[PDB]
Amino acid sequence: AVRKARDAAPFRPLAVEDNRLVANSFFSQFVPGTESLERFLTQLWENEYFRTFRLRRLVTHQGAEEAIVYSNYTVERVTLPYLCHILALGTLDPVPEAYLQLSFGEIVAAAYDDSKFCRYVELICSREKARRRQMSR
Amino acid sequence: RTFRLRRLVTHQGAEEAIVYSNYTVERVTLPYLCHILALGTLDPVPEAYLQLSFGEIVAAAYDDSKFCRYVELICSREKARRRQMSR
Amino acid sequence: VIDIFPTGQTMSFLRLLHGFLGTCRGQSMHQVLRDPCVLRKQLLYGVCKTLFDTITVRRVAEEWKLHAALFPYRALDEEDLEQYLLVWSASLRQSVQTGVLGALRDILYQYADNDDYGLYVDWCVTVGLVPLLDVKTKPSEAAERAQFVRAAVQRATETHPLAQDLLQANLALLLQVAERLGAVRVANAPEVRVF
Amino acid sequence: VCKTLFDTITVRRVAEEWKLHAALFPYRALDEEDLEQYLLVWSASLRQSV
Amino acid sequence: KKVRSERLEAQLRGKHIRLYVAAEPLAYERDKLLFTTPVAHLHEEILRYD
Repeated sequence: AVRKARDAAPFRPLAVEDNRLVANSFFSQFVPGTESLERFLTQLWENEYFRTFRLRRLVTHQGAEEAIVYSNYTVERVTLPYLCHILALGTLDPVPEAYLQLSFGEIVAAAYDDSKFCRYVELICSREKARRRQMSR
Repeated sequence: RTFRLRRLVTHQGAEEAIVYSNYTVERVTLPYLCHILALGTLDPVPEAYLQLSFGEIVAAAYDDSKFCRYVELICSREKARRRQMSR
Repeated sequence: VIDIFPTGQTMSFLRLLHGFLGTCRGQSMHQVLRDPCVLRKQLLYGVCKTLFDTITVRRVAEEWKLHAALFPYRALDEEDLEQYLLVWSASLRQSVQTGVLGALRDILYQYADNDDYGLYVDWCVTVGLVPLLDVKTKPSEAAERAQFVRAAVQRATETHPLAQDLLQANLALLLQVAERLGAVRVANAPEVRVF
Repeated sequence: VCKTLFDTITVRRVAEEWKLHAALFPYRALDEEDLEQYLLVWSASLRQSV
Repeated sequence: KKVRSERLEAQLRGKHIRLYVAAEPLAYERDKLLFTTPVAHLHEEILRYD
C-alpha cells in the first residue's frame, strides 16, 4: 500500500522556461485556524438564540449544562402568534414554563389544581364534612 | 450601561438569560407608550414581574389591586357577623 | 437644509445594525431588546392595574350572598363559613383570572402589530429621531373594533358572571386603546428623509 | 383546551355524584371521622378518573 | 413586494394566497430590502465558514 501510494501520487516537478537560470526561492507551509472561530460561531448561535427567544438552560454543580427548554417568553413570541392568526383565536391559554417541561400525563393534574375542580372537591369535602361536623352537636 | 439589562447568574457563575431592568422599561419602552400610543394610564411592570408568565401577571397585579383587600374585608366581615351569633 | 437620514453616513449606520459588513459575537446584544411581545406584557400590566380598580364593595359583596345562598346552608358559623370563604377567595380569583385572560388574549394579538415596536427599537437606539405615521380612520377601520369588543363578552361570560360586568364597566379604556394603538405606525418607507 | 375544559362546570353536577357514590356502597359510621377520611380518598379517586 | 402602494402579496400557481408578516423587512432606500431576521445577521459569517 505504501508502494502504491508512492506511485499513486507521482513525483511531478515544476518548471517554467526562462531566458536565464535565475531563481530565488521560498516556501510557505500554512494552515488556517478553523477551530478558533468555529468555537466562536457555535457560541455565536447560542449567544443569538438566547437573545431572540431566551431559552432556559438547566445547569448543575460544577456548572455542567443539561438540556435547554423553552421559556415563558418564547412560547408567547412564536407559538402564540401561530395560535392567533394561523390557528383558532381567543380561547387557548399559554402554558407556564415549568409545566412545559412537565409530562403530558401530568398536565391534567397540574391544570386540575389550577382549575375550580380542586376548589370544588375542597368545597364538597368541607361542606359535607361540616354537615357531619354539626351532627355530633 | 445604556439600558442596564439584568443578567441572571447562578452558582459557579454560569450566565443564564438576560432580562430588562426596571430602569430601561421606563426609558425606552414607556415613551413609546405615552407619546406614540395611548397616554397617561399605564404603569411600568416590575423587572421580576417581566420574567414571569403571561397569565399569572394579572394574578400578581391581583394582589396589588383592591380585590384581595376586598375579599379579605368580606371574609372578615361575614365571618364577624357569624362570630357574634355564638355570643 | 442639513440632510440626516439618506446620507452616506446613516445608510451604513443602519446596515451595520444587521450583519451586512461587520459582525462580532455581541451584535445580538441589541437583539435582546429588539424583540416585540414585551410591550404586550407591559401594556397588559398597564391596563390590568386599571382593570381591577373601577369596582366598589357593593357590587362584589352581593356575589358573596348570591353564591352563599345558591347552594350551601351554613353548618358552623365560625368553621364551615371560614373554610368556605377561604376556598371562595381563590375560586373567585382564578375565575376572574381566566375571565380577564379570555378578555385580553383575543384583543392583544388581533390589534397589536408585532414589528411596529422592533422598528422603533431599531430607531431609538440608532438615531433618536424616529418618524411616525398616522391614518385617517374610516368607519370600516373602527367597525371591527366595535364588533370585537362585542366578541369579548362571550369569552368572559362562560367563566364569570362578573367579568362581563367588569368589561361592560371598563369598556371605555378598551375603546381608548383600540383607537390609538393601531392608528400610529413607524415608516419603513423607501423614499423617506428627516430634515 | 383543558383549562377551558375544566371551567364550564358547576357544583350541582358533581355534588350529586358525591351522594350517589357515598350511598352506593358505604354506610356512614362516624360523622366527624369516617366521612372525612372517605372524603379525603374521594378527592384523588375522582381526579384520577377524570 | 409592491412598490406602488407598497404591499406584501404571495403567489402560488399564478394565484394570490394568504401570508402574514412576523419579521417584516426594512424596506429602504431604492430597490433593496433589509431583513431583521436572526439568520441574516450571521448569513455572511456562516458563509465565511465554508
